[PDB]
Amino acid sequence: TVRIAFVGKYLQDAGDTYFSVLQCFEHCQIALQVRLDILYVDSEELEGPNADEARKALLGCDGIFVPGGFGNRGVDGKCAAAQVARMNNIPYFGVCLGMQVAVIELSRNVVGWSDANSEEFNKESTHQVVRIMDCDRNKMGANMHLGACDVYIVEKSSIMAKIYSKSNIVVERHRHRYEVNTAYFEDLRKAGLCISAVTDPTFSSRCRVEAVENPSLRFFLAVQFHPEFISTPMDPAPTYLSFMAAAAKKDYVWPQKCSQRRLK
Ligand SMILES: [Cl-]
Ligand SMILES: [Cl-]
Repeated sequence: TVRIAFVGKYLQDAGDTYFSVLQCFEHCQIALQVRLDILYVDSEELEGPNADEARKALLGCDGIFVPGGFGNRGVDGKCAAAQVARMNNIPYFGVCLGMQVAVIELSRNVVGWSDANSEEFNKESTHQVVRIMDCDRNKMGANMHLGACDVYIVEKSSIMAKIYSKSNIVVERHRHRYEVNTAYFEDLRKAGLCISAVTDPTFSSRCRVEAVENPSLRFFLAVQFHPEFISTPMDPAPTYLSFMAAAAKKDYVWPQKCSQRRLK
């Protein structure tokens, strides 16, 4: 059995929020032939004076997963999940908010910006490592990115390159508003983060980060897109599949060519 820490809420109070996420995990479970055992962890237990108690629970897991979530509930705990993963070489997979907390985590604990945050959770931060792009913004509000988008895999040695069968461009679907702040790419890179996929291969101020990795570690990957929006039992999301593979301590044969479901 493969123990995965699922960092968000208890089953009781999740509703149907993780319906598609759990479907994807199930596609993967079948493709890999592994007994998945998800630990549903309340992210708020990973913050405060007692958090070492919750951290211990994560250390006994084979993988640590942070899904998309809503509001600012448990952001510091989700960052703390990413920290445990990074410091202990426990496979990590983050989706949307899961990628944002990997960035915030790294900014606080390695870059040394104690006040690093997303603009979403702390408008007063002097290190808004995640923020709304200027081109998306109004005086009244900002774009809600939904739908399909070209994703450029820009690091040939990355997890992304591998799991998408060396395709240079793939197509994934979105639901987000805030992007990684392009002004801090150097600092993130210096701190060990690889920007492995982007919307714009020239890395301008309009370059939207689609995937980050930490190649010092066995498996540390976080994506902006929601991979669970494209997954079937026969064609599971490669991102989720590779995470579960790493957690199970198993290999997997990637196809010679990326499935057409994720190509233009
Ligand atoms: Cl949560
Ligand atoms: Cl891998």
